[PDB]
Amino acid sequence: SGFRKMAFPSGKVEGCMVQVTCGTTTLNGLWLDDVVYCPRHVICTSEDMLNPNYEDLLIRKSNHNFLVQAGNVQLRVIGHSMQNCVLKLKVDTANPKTPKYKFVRIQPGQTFSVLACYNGSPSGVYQCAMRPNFTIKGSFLNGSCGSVGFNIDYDCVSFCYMHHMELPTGVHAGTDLEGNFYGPFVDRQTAQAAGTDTTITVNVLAWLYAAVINGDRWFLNRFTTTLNDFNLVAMKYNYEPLTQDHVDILGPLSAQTGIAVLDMCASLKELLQNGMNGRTILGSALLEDEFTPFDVVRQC
Amino acid sequence: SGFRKMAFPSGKVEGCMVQVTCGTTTLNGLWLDDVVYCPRHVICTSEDMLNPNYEDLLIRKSNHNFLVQAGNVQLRVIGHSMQNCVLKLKVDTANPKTPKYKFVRIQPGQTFSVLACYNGSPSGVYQCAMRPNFTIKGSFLNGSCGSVGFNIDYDCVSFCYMHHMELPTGVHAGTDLEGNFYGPFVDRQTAQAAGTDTTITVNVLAWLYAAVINGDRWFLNRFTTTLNDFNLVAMKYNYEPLTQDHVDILGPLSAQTGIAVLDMCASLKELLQNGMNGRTILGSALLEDEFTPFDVVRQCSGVTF
Ligand SMILES: Cn1c(=O)[nH]c2cncc(NC(=O)[C@@H]3CCOc4ccc(Cl)cc43)c21
Ligand SMILES: Cn1c(=O)[nH]c2cncc(NC(=O)[C@@H]3CCOc4ccc(Cl)cc43)c21
Ligand SMILES: [Cl-]
Ligand SMILES: [Cl-]
Repeated sequence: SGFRKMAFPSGKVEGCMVQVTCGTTTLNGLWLDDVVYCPRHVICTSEDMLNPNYEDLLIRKSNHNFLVQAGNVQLRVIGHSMQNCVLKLKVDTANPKTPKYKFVRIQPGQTFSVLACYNGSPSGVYQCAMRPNFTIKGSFLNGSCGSVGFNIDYDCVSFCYMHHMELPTGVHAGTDLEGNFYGPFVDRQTAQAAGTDTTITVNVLAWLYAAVINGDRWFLNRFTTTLNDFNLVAMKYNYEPLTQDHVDILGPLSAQTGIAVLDMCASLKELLQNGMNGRTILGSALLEDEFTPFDVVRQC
Repeated sequence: SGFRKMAFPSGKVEGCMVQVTCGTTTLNGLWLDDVVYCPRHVICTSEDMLNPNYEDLLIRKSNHNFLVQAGNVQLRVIGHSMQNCVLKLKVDTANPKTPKYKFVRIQPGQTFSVLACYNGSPSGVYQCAMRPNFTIKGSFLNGSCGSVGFNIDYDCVSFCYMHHMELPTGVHAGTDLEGNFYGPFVDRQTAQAAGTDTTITVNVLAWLYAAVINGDRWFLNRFTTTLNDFNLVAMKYNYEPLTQDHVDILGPLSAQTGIAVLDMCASLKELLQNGMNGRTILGSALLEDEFTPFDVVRQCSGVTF
C-alpha cells in the first residue's frame, strides 16, 4: 500500500556522471563506454549564446580544450564530434561502471527519473514527465546542464533526456541522447517560451485507477461517457485529448479494477466539474498527471 | 528554478542491498562490512507472527538456514544474533562496496530517502518524512521488508530506517538500524493502528520559503504574529507546535527572503483559517510538510554527494 512519486534507483547513472569543462564553462557529461556526451553549448561563452555557429566554434577546439573529470581523475579526450545539439567526446578510457543501456526518445506524457548534477557530482533524484508542451517541470540550478533523465525497466538504463536550458517560466528544455531537442526549442539565448501546457489525461486516468487499486472509490459515479463527449468536456479544462490508443493502454488497469475506461472517464468529468469537495485522492488535492499507466502497474 | 520532492542519490545504498531467505520467507538485507542486517521476523512463519518468541525461534536456526544472495553471488553466513528487532547475520566477506556510514535514529519531522527493494534488488527511490505519529507514508508491497531509509551528509550515508510492517491504513512502520521501532509498534501480527497524525509545522514553513524563493508570493501578507498566538492556531488545526528551535532553524531562509519566521507564521495562520481560495503553492493545493528547512536550503543551493 501507499502510492508515491517514485524514481528509479540512480546508482547506475551516478557511475556515469562526469564534469566537462571547455574554457570558462563547466557542466555535466554522461560517460558511457569511451564516449562522454554533453550539451554542445559547453563550447560557448555567455557572449556566443544568441546566435552561436556551433560548427564554427567547434572547429576551433582541439581535444585538449575539453577537460573531463571523473571523480578525482582527469580523462584524456582523444576525439570530438557533434551530433545535433550534443557534443560527443571520445576518451581514452572506457567507463568501467557503464551499465547496460540504450538511448530512447520519449513522447509527451512519458515519465522518467532525473539525476540532477553539478560539477559532475549527483545532487538528487526526482521523477519528471515530458509535458505536452515538450518542457519538463524540473528542479535545476545553474550548472545542472548535462544532467540526464532515464528509466531503468529491467536492469537496462534507457537514457531519454539531457538537460540544456531553463525557459522564462522556470520550466526546462532538453534533448534526447542523440541531441535532438524535445519540442520547438533551440540552444540559443534568443527569446523562447513554453507553449500553453495541458494536463496529461491518460496519466490522470491511470492515477485514478491507482487510487481504486489502493482502496478508494469515492469519486466513482454511475455514469459512462462516449470518448468524443469526454474529449469535448476535458478540452474545456485544458486536458489533452484522450485517444483510442490511450483507451487501449488503460485496458489492463480497467480489467484489474472492474471499471471500464469510459466509466473512469465519466468519473474524471465529474471531478473536473465538482472539484474534490475537501477530499483527497492518494494524498493529493489536485488531479495528478505524472504517473503513466505503466508506472501505476509497476508500483501497485 | 523548480522545486521537486527529491531523494538523495541511491547508489551508495544500492551497493549494500542483498536478499535474505530463511525457509519460505524472502526479504531484503543491508550488507555493511561483514554483517547483513534484516528484520528479525524473517525467521517467522505467519503462525509464529501471531505471538512470536524470537529467541526461541532463532535458537532452532543454523547459519546455513539463512541464504544470503548479493547479486548473483551467495554469501556465507558464519554467525547470527539479534539486536532488538533486527537480525544481524555475520558473513565471511566484507562488502567491498561498503560506503562511509553511520546508524542514526531520526526524530519525527525529519525526512529521508527510501530505497524500496524486492528480492535484494532496488526497485525505486522516494523521499519520506517520519510522521509525528511515527509512521511513514511509504509505498511498499509484499517482499519490501528490510528496505532502508537514509540521508547523506557530505560523503557519509546515515541509515535511519529499516522497513518492517504495513499498518491497516496503508502506512508503514519500521525501526532504526539498531532494531528499535519508531512508534509504539511491535513486530507481531496483532491489532495495531497508526495514531492520529499532525502536520509538521516547521516543514510547512520551510516549503512556504521554498515557494517564495521560486516566485510564488500570493500568500504573503503585511502581518506578523507571536510564537504563542501562532501555537494557539497550530493546536487548533492539528499542526505540531512551533518551538524557538524551529524559528532559529528557519533563520537563514528568513534572512534570504526578507520574510521573518513569525511573518511567515502569519501567512500560514491565514492559510489555515481561509484555505487557498482556488490557488496553489508550488503546484500543490495542500500545505506540504515533507521538506525540512535543510532540504529546502540544499535543493535551492545544489549540494552534491
Ligand atoms: C542559467 N541557469 C539558471 O540560473 N538555472 C538553470 C537551469 N537550467 C539551465 C540553465 N541555463 C541555461 O538555460 C543556459 C543559460 C541561459 O541561456 C541558455 C540558452 C540556451 C541554452 Cl541551450 C542554455 C542556456 C540555468
Ligand atoms: C504483507 N505486506 C503487504 O502486503 N504489503 C507490505 C508492506 N510492508 C510490509 C509488509 N508485511 C508485513 O506487514 C508483515 C506481514 C503481515 O504481518 C506483519 C506483522 C508484523 C510485522 Cl513486523 C510484519 C508483518 C507487507
Ligand atoms: Cl514514450
Ligand atoms: Cl539552514
